[PDB]
Amino acid sequence: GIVEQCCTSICSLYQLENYCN
Amino acid sequence: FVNQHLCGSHLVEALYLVCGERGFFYTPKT
Repeated sequence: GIVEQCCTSICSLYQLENYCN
Repeated sequence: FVNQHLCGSHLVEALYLVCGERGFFYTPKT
Protein backbone atom coordinates (compact mmCIF):
# COMPACT_ATOMS: atom_id res chain seq x y z
CA GLY A 1 0.00 0.00 0.00
CA ILE A 2 0.94 3.67 0.18
CA VAL A 3 3.19 3.29 3.19
CA GLU A 4 5.27 0.65 1.44
CA GLN A 5 5.18 2.34 -1.99
CA CYS A 6 6.48 5.69 -0.76
CA CYS A 7 9.39 3.88 1.00
CA THR A 8 10.43 1.24 -1.49
CA SER A 9 9.72 3.31 -4.55
CA ILE A 10 8.37 6.85 -4.83
CA CYS A 11 4.99 8.50 -4.36
CA SER A 12 3.37 11.85 -5.12
CA LEU A 13 1.60 14.33 -2.86
CA TYR A 14 -1.51 13.72 -5.00
CA GLN A 15 -1.35 10.00 -4.08
CA LEU A 16 -0.95 10.92 -0.39
CA GLU A 17 -4.03 13.09 -0.59
CA ASN A 18 -6.17 9.96 -1.03
CA TYR A 19 -5.48 9.26 2.67
CA CYS A 20 -6.87 12.51 3.97
CA ASN A 21 -10.18 12.36 5.83
CA PHE B 1 5.17 19.34 -6.71
CA VAL B 2 7.92 16.76 -6.78
CA ASN B 3 7.80 13.05 -6.18
CA GLN B 4 8.64 11.69 -2.78
CA HIS B 5 10.77 8.94 -1.13
CA LEU B 6 9.30 8.69 2.37
CA CYS B 7 9.96 6.04 5.01
CA GLY B 8 8.90 5.76 8.62
CA SER B 9 7.92 8.92 10.40
CA HIS B 10 8.76 10.99 7.31
CA LEU B 11 5.66 9.73 5.59
CA VAL B 12 3.49 10.73 8.55
CA GLU B 13 4.93 14.25 8.40
CA ALA B 14 4.10 14.39 4.71
CA LEU B 15 0.52 13.24 5.35
CA TYR B 16 0.18 15.88 8.05
CA LEU B 17 1.27 18.60 5.64
CA VAL B 18 -0.83 17.45 2.74
CA CYS B 19 -3.98 16.93 4.74
CA GLY B 20 -3.88 19.64 7.34
CA GLU B 21 -7.15 20.03 9.21
CA ARG B 22 -8.78 17.31 7.12
CA GLY B 23 -6.76 14.77 9.07
CA PHE B 24 -5.65 11.47 7.69
CA PHE B 25 -5.34 7.74 8.12
CA TYR B 26 -1.96 6.04 8.42
CA THR B 27 -2.46 2.45 7.28
CA PRO B 28 0.73 0.29 6.92
CA LYS B 29 0.66 -3.26 5.75
CA THR B 30 0.87 -5.78 8.54
